[PDB]
Amino acid sequence: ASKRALVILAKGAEEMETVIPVDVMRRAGIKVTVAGLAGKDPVQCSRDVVICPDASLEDAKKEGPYDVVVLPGGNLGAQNLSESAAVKEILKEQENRKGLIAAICAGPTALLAHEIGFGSKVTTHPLAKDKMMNGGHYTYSENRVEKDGLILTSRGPGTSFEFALAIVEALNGKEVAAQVKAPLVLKD
Amino acid sequence: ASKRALVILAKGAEEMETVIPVDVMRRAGIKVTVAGLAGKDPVQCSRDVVICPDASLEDAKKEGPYDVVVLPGGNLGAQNLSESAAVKEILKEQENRKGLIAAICAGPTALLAHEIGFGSKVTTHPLAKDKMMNGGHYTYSENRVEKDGLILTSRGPGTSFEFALAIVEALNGKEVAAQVKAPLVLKD
Repeated sequence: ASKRALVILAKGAEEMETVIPVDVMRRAGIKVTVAGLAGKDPVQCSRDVVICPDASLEDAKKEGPYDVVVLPGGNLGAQNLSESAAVKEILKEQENRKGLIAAICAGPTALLAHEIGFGSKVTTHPLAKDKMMNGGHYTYSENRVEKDGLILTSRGPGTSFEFALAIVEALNGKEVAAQVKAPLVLKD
Repeated sequence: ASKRALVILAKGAEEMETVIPVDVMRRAGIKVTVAGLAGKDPVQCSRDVVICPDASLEDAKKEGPYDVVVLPGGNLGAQNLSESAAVKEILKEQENRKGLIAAICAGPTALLAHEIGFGSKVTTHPLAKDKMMNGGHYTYSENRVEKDGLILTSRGPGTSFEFALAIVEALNGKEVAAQVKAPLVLKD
């Protein structure tokens, strides 16, 4: 009866955008797998924080399905996600089964690369707008968190808490999100 | 001409409270050392995120001095900090040379254990108030970030960004803090 989340962690990911959702989601009782794109080895994030993944993406792929697939940002991390065929397969499968896909900051640009969710309203970091909108395949929003159908996006490191709580609310409901939020000492 | 920060990372630390200041401080151009209390080996944080430190605390101690010493929270992490004699020595030395000491959430309780900064105004997580105030050695504040002399404290994971930016402002000035803040997409 336990919901499952997959967080895909590539070299150059924004480490704040990785840790905050993982932590919050685990506070909500979600089983999170931090899966390394290139293998089980430690991953050097954008600001040189080094994180050990829980599993390789190859192994984690075999223990699906997941109720949410989470794509952190960071410019080089998103580029590594956008180039990976394994990511493409994971995302395409998640879309077909109508599971949730969540991406923050530069992360949403991997959706474009992999032709995921065309027609949806999305947001990105302001600096990633032009790239996400190449071709006019999505509609852009400036909301800090945006959710259209099964596609949940958010704008940057400073929206990381709102993004994570939106995942909790989608998976476990508003009451659980409100319970996990109170001890965090968020402003609004 | 480069400012230096020491972040002390113990088993059970709040990983969000660790990564957010490290990342922000490095965006501000500060040289940060993430030093592991028990050695160079990877550290299992409170929500099972595993971080590789930059150095052991023993090695990092020898490459001082630091313009700020940073104590993350998490209940078990703060307890490990409060029990460590190496922490006591580092903190006592930082106080004597009038350098900045920054602690968030449960972290401030290590100050009490090590008899650091008595008489100062401090804040903690609400759940750590009674412990911090045993003896009446400090004055309590409910401000989200509190700074009294060389002691900077903050309340919880959701104040992590304000706490980090206050460190930047103290070390590098208000203009640098404002420049690092804008790309983060914080609300206020």
